Amino acid sequence: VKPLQVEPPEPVVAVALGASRQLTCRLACADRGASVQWRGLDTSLGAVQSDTGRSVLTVRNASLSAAGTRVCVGSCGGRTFQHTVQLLVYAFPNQLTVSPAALVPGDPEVACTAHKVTPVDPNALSFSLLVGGQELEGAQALGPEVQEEEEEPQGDEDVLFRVTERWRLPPLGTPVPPALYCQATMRLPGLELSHRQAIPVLHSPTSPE
Ligand SMILES: *[C@H]1O[C@H](CO)[C@@H](O)[C@H](O)[C@H]1NC(C)=O
Repeated sequence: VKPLQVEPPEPVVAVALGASRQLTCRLACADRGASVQWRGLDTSLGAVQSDTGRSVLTVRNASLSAAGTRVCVGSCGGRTFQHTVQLLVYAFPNQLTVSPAALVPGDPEVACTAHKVTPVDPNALSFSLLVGGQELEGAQALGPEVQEEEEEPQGDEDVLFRVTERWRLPPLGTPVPPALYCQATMRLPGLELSHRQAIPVLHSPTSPE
């Protein structure tokens, strides 16, 4: 026995903004008084149904308000059990922007900004400058977080973040690569999302042999 179970078990459960997830808390009770309760604050765009798997917590079209700790407490026979789970709501960037859009082997730097993101802290969001399938050696860094304000007519509502990462560029090299790549990776409990965005390297350094 347990005798209180939650499906899924994971202590941390990640859900994409606007998606859905349902947690089923079950209690094996030999007695009459058996009672199950879901708490924390409640919300998410979630609900609670009982008697068809004890009590299921369903988060629908998740919002950032969904995130937070949820607790299922089950009472049975003057005895009480629990299971605590953290809902982690996140938003992977829907666009990646590279400045300059293309790289004449000139030289300066390059910036890559991810749009509409959460979370934005390292350990959960990293950027990479790639040449082929490996990170460009000699590239530096510095990443700024920004908040975005929007809500244009006849549909929806809300606010997220725009993170940019800049890189002072090394010489590059011979033979100049056809393109460099910016990659934004998000690593959450159980998952890893990634976005690779091409940045064309202009085959211009001419003039010699
Ligand atoms: C919940 O909110 C999201 C974004 O604000 C929206 O796309 C979705 O349709 C909403 N769900 C409902 C039932 O309104």
